[PDB]
Formats: sequence, structure tokens, C-alpha cells
Amino acid sequence: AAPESFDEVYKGRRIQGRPAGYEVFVDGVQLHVMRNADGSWISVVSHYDPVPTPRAAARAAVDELQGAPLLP
Amino acid sequence: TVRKNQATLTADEKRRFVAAVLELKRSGRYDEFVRTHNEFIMSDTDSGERTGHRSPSFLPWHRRFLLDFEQALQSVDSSVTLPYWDWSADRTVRASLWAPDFLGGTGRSTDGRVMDGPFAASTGNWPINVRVDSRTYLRRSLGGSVAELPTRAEVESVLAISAYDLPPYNSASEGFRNHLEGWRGVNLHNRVHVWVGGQMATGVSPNDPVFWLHHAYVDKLWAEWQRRHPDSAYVPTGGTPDVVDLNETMKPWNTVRPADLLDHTAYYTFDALEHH
Ligand SMILES: [Cu+2]
Ligand SMILES: [Cu+2]
Ligand SMILES: [Cu+2]
Ligand SMILES: [Cu+2]
Repeated sequence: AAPESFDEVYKGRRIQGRPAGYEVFVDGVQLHVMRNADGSWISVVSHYDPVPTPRAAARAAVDELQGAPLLP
Repeated sequence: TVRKNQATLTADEKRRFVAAVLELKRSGRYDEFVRTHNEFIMSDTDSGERTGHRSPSFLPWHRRFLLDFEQALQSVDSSVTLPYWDWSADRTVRASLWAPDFLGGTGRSTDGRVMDGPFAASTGNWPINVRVDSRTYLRRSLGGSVAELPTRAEVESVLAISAYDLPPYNSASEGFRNHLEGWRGVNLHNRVHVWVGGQMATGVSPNDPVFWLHHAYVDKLWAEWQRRHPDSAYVPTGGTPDVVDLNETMKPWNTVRPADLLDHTAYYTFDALEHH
């Protein structure tokens, strides 16, 4: 049962999430994310660091990127 | 053919290792290792096919990946072997690991850029090409995102786990492999990636040469576990969907099985490895 969608501006950047099995975007650029068996999430820019939700993974990506555009 | 503790390398060994890594980068070969690792960590999932991570083959897969890299190093300088980083011991930014004659230090405050050592972007010798964002410089934040590297006592607790792996053979598993990988328990291998930060925290973590030294010590800890537990061995041993069984071959090579990689001594020895 997928998490709810989200849309907000986090540290100046637009993060969006939606069920697909779940997609995340940072300023319109898709961010690879994955769900772990226990329900936590990671993204490709935090791939050894489980966080509880896809929004938390999106925010972690914005923290990691320090303003840099994501590459597809 | 002996893998040594990084802390024990001579100045000449450090120089030759650095030069061999930089030549693989220059020739283009290095970046394809970065790409291979990222492809696998983006595809290794708990509910589907999993080979390089979050699965029993995490250990033999990284063992063969490191052997590929070491053999590529040896094609440039046959004297070079992969050293290992015992992060239970060399656990500060002050470790000689992070000196300008070896890997360089942590990144500056502003953008995490590594400013010294042979891999600093300013040298012109370490472009980050395989990447998930626009930044093309090596980054690190040693101890930024997690305060502490594992300790020896935490390591010992993991080495004491007798079963190699357990169903469901993923990031939810009990047993040695998943505690060493770190998805459960006090967290060894994952936490080191997080502690280094920068590209080492990401799918393109081999962009940092410390990747190899971290995985060479993870690999050494598997060898140590084997000595502690001669009565335990790789599982599963056949017929397990989505997971590499003992005698099944592994991607990307397709011609090698976990069974072919259990005994490191076929390929290398350590400077020191305790008898059972
Ligand atoms: Cu992933
Ligand atoms: Cu990995
Ligand atoms: Cu790793
Ligand atoms: Cu005995």
C-alpha cells in the first residue's frame, strides 16, 4: 500500500512524490528512490542510510545536493 | 598478493597505489567500475532480483568486484595490491589514511570539496564523470552525517553471529551478512559509507578511492568470520528465487559462483589473519 503523494518547497527547492512503485522529483528531475523491506526508504544520493518516508528521502537529497541540479 | 592494512604502507607503496589508481582513471577504466556498482545498487531490491547488495551474495559479489579492480591495478603496476582500512582502529580524520600523500582529507565546509591529496579536483586528475548530479569534484564530510565509525567491540558482536545469512535473504535478515552489511543491528558497512559522506554515501561510491579500502576490510571481516565459524558456510544452497544460491553464477561476470569465492586464499592473503 503506497505512501501518500506529497508536494512542498524544501530549502528553496520543489520536492514531489507520488505513487507509480513510487516516484520522487527534485525541481522536476526524477530522483531514484527505493523502499526497504522494513518500510524505510533510501535515494541514490543516500543509498546506505535508511529514512522513514519518501519525503524524508527527498529532503535528504536536497540536503545532500547543496543546491546542485540532479542529473537524470 | 598480500593485502595490507593501509596504516602500514610504506611511502613507496602509497605512491604506487595512488599512481596506479590515477592511471586507471585517466585511461577511462576506473569510471566503468563506478558505473557497474551504481547499476547494481540501483537494481538490487528486497522484493526482486538482488545480487550485489541486500542479499547473501553481497560478500562474494564485492569480493569479485574488488578482485577485478585489483587486477586492473596490477596491469598498470604489478606490485600494487588493495590495502584495507580498519575503521574500528583508524577512526579519526587524523588517520594517515586521510593525509595528502594518500587519499587526502575531508571536504571543506561550503560544498564538501576535497581540497588536498592526489584526488582533489584542483589537481585536474580526478574528474567525477559518473554521477547523479552536476558536481564534478570529489566530496567528503568525514563524520558529518553520523558521529562515529563502528568500534572493535561492535565488530566483535557481529563476528560472533554464527549463521551466514537467513531467509528472507534481504535487508530484513538476521545473521552475519546483513549485520556486516549493516541494515540491521549496530551497523558496520553501511555506516562507514555514511560517515565518509560525499560520493561515498551514494550509488556512485567508488568515485572515492576509499571505497576499495573500506570494502577490502569488509572482505577481511568475512574471512575472519569464516575462521571463527568453520562449521558455517554460505547460504542459500539451492533453489532460491531472486537470490544467488551457493552454486549459481553471478552477474555481471556470469562465469563465477559464490562457491568459487569463499576461499580468499586462492587469490590473496592478508598481512595478518587470526587462526580459528
Ligand atoms: Cu536503489
Ligand atoms: Cu556496494
Ligand atoms: Cu559498500
Ligand atoms: Cu573449533
